[PDB]
Amino acid sequence: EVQLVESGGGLVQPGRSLRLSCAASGFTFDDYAMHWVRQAPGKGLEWVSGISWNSDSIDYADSVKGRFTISRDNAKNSLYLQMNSLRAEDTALYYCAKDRGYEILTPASFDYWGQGTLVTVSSAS
Amino acid sequence: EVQLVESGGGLVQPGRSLRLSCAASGFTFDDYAMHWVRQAPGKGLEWVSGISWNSDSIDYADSVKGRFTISRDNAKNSLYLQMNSLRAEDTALYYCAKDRGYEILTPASFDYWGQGTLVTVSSAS
Amino acid sequence: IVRFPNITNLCPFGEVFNATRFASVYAWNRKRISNCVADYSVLYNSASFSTFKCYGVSPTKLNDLCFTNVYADSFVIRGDEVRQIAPGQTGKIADYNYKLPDDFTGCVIAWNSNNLDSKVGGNYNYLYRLFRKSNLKPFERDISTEIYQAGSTPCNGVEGFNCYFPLQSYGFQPTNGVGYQPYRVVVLSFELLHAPATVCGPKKS
Amino acid sequence: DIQMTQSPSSLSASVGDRVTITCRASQSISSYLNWFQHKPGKAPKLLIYGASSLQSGVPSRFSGSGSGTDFTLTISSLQPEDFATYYCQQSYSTPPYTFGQGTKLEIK
Amino acid sequence: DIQMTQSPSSLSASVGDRVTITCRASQSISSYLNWFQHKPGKAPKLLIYGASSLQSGVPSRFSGSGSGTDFTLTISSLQPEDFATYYCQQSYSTPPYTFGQGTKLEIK
Ligand SMILES: *[C@@H]1O[C@H](CO)[C@@H](O[C@@H]2O[C@H](CO)[C@@H](O)[C@H](O)[C@H]2NC(C)=O)[C@H](O)[C@H]1NC(C)=O
Repeated sequence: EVQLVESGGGLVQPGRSLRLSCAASGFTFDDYAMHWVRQAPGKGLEWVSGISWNSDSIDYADSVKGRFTISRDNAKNSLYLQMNSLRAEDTALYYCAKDRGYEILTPASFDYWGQGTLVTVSSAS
Repeated sequence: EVQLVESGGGLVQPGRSLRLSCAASGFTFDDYAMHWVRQAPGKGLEWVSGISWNSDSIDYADSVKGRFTISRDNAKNSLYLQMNSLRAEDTALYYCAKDRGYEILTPASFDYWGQGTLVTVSSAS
Repeated sequence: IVRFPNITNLCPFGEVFNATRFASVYAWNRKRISNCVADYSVLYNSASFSTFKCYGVSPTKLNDLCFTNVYADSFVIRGDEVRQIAPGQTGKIADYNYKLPDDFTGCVIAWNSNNLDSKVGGNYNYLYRLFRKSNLKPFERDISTEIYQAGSTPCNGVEGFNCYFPLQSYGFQPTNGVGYQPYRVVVLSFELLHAPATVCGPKKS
Repeated sequence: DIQMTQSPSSLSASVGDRVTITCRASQSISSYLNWFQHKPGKAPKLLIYGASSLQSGVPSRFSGSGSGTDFTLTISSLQPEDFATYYCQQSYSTPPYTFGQGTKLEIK
Repeated sequence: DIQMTQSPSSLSASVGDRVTITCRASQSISSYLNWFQHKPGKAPKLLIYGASSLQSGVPSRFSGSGSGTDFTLTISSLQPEDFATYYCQQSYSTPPYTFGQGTKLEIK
C-alpha cells in the first residue's frame, strides 16, 4: 500500500542536467534505504545508485560514477537524483525502489517499487 | 634514508590482546598513507591493514577482519596497531611499510619498509 | 462453558522483534512490557527462530501463568558465541558484556540475521567489550570507555603499552562462515513480586 | 567479477500446466538470489527473497528452490493473470545487484 | 577474485649470467605490477614500481617488461651479491595487494 510517485522526467538535449524526485507516504521513511533502478527501452533492468537510511554510505553504478549524485531528505519523506552530463545512452526508464534493510550493500533485496518515469536524451522539438 | 622501526614483539597466549607501535623519523609523517605487512614463518608476504593520511578510510585484510584495530597519531609521528582474539596462525613477522600516495587502495605500492619484529602465540616460557 | 471479556490491548512484541536497528551487546537496550495480554503462542509457532531455549518454565505453560513484569533485551552477537547466553556460563560475553543470574527464569530468543546486518565492505556499527576490572554483576551494563590498565604503568588517559582500548567492533561481512555470521538475540525475563498482576495470556472463550 | 544467465527466453504453456525457469550464476552466491515479477504495464514486484523464501501477500503457487550456483523457480497452477517477465538478481558479490536478462512467458 | 602465480621456483647461475623471472596473473591488471627484493636477513626493498619504471636509488642492472596478463623480469649480470627471494604483487583488483609466491635464487 506504500506509495512512490516520481516526477521530473521529459526530454533534454545531450550534456544538460535534470533532477528527479520520489515521494514516499505509506511507510516510515526515516529508517529504510532506497535505490534507483534503470530499465532500458529494450533491455533488462539495471541498478544505478543507492543511499543508506541516513546519508553516510552511498554507492554508484560503474557506468554512472562521476556523473550522478543521489540525495535524500528525511524531513519531507522524499529522495532526489541529480543527473548530470547526460549522454545518448541514458534514454531509459527510471524506477524508485525501496530497500528491505537499512544499509546499501546487503543481501537484502528491493522490497517495494514505483511506476517508472520516462526520460529522453535527443535533439528534437 | 628514512627509518621505520617498531616494537611490541613478544610471547602472548591465544585470546590475549597485544599492541604494536611503529616509529617513523626520516620523512613527513603527516601526509603519507601507511600499511602493515605480515611475513609468515614459512610462507610469502601478506598484507594486513592500511590507514590513510588522516583516519577517514581504514581497510583490513579478510583474515583479520573484526580482530584488529589500526590507529594513527600524527602528533607524535608514529602509528599503532591492536591485535585481539589471537589464534595460533599469527606467529609471523610483521613489517611497517609506507605507501607512496596518501590513500589506502591506490595503484601506488609500498616504497619503504622496516625491519620486522617477531611475535609468537603459545603457552611456554 | 466459559465466557470472558473481549481480547484487547495486546503487548507490542511485534515492534520489539520485527525491528530494524538493534543495539550492540555492550549497550543493550531494556524495555518494560506490562499491562497487556501477552500471547506467546505467536512467538513459538513462528519458525523464524533457530534457538528457543526456556529456563524454569515450559514455553506452552506461559499462556496461563500471569506474571507482573516482562523485560526485553535486544543485541547482536556472533554465531558460535550465542552459547554463552545461558545461566552459569563462561566466556567474553558472560564475563564482560551481559551476565545472566544463575537462577534465571525466562526464555532466550536467537535467529540468524545475515540478511540485514552484513555489509560487503564491513559493518562496524556493532562493538563488544574486551576488558573490565571485574566481572559484570547479573543484569547491569557498562558504558564507560576508559583505557584498560593492562599492566602497572598508569595510562593517564593516553593509549600506550599495556594501555588498550576495551571496545572492538565485529567485522561482519556476507563472506563469513556460519560461525561468524551475526545472530540477533532477544532475552525475555519474568518476575513475580508483591504487586497486582498485570500481564496475562489470552483467555479463550 | 560475476556473471548471471537465463537459460530460457520464451516459453509457452496453458492455464493447466507447470512452468520451471532456471537461473545460473558464474560463481557461488550461497543462496542469495531474488526473483521479480515485472508486469509490462506497471511497476515490477518481488516474489521470492532469499533462495526459497516466499514473500508475504503473494500466491503460494510460485515456488523457488536451489542453492550454491544453480537456481530454479517453479509455478504450479498458471492462473491466466501470470503473464510477465521474470528476472533473477544476485546480492552477494562485489558488482552490486546484478540482474539477469528477461524471461518472457506467454500462454497459448 | 584474482589469483597470482609465479612460474619458476628456483634458479642457479654465475657472476656474469642473465636470468629471467616471469609472473603470471589470473586476470588482466593493465601493467600494475610491483617487484620486491627480499634480502633474507634484513628489510625487503622495492625494485620496480609500475610496469617497468625503475625505482630511483637502485642499479640499472634490473629491467622489467610486460603488460596485460604476463610480465617478465631480467637481471643483466647477476653479480654475486644479488641472490635473494623476489616477489610480484598486483594493486589493481579487488583483493588488495596479493603477493606471489617466492623465488629462491642461488649464485654459484
Ligand atoms: C512481524 O511479526 C509477525 C507477528 O506479529 C510475524 O508473523 C506474521 O504473522 C502474520 C499473521 O499474524 C502472517 O501473515 C505471517 O506469519 C507473518 N507475516 C508475514 C508478512 O510474513 C512476521 O514474520 C514478522 N515480520 C518480520 C519481518 O519479522
